[PDB]
Amino acid sequence: NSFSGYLKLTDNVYIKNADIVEEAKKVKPTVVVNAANVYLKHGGGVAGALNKATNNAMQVESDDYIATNGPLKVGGSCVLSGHNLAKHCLHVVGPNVNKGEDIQLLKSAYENFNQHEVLLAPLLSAGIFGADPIHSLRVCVDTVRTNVYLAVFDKNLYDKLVSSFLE
Ligand SMILES: CNC(=O)c1cc2c(N[C@H](c3ccc4c(c3)S(=O)(=O)CCC4)C(C)C)ncnc2[nH]1
Repeated sequence: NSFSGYLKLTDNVYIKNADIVEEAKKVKPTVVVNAANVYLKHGGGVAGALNKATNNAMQVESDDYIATNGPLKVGGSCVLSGHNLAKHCLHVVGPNVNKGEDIQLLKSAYENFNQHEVLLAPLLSAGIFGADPIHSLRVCVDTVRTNVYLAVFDKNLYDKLVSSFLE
């Protein structure tokens, strides 16, 4: 968990302008969070990038999990192997507001992080999931009580988030 170059926002929330895939390779954290969907189909975005970095081993493991346990619920999670990226991957489903899912489930989604002492994570429900990224950061700060290192792969969004938080 040798995270470097993060800006500490609160006692337990740190943030960096970085690609989560590159952070996972450098740090090899105990837990990396995936921004998953309920069927664990890692077809693009953050989930697609993490799967590609495991040379599709994450997708094969995920399909086997789904066959045995069924889909996740929005706001839920499951712990699977981290493969070459981390000891474990915590697949968390945040709401996709562009598909009509309830923004209130973003609190339930971040609550899953509290079962792990230290995590490397993306900003849940941001990008094409349609949530307001400044609201996502506020929910993270208000809900996560363990140590979370957020990697946001966009300098423009990183600067807006830091400015909004320090207001
Ligand atoms: C090669 N790496 C990547 O493509 C990559 C993208 C990437 C990344 N993207 C951010 C992001 C955060 C949350 C979600 C999305 C996107 S999504 O559009 O995939 C839908 C799921 C939720 C945006 C906002 C900057 N944050 C952190 N490391 C990264 N790595």
